[PDB]
Amino acid sequence: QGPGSLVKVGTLKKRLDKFNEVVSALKDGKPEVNRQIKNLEISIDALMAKIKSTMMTREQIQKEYDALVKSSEDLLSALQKKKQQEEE
Repeated sequence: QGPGSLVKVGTLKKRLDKFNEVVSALKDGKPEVNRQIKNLEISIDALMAKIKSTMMTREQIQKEYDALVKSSEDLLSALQKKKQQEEE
């Protein structure tokens, strides 16, 4: 038995940490970031526990991955406007 699809989930988790760093160097709009970044970290972690504690279909993981891509994508765009704004 092996991870298989879990690998993808872990990859995103890494992307999450990356956002934390970029956001850590911002110091602006922490509530909104830690809030979204939080539900996402939980989202990804949720799947993992679902992958080992349930026979989750790879298809379900693909879309869920998209759900993270949509929320994550918006986070970056939001961060950009944040840093460039230089004002909370």
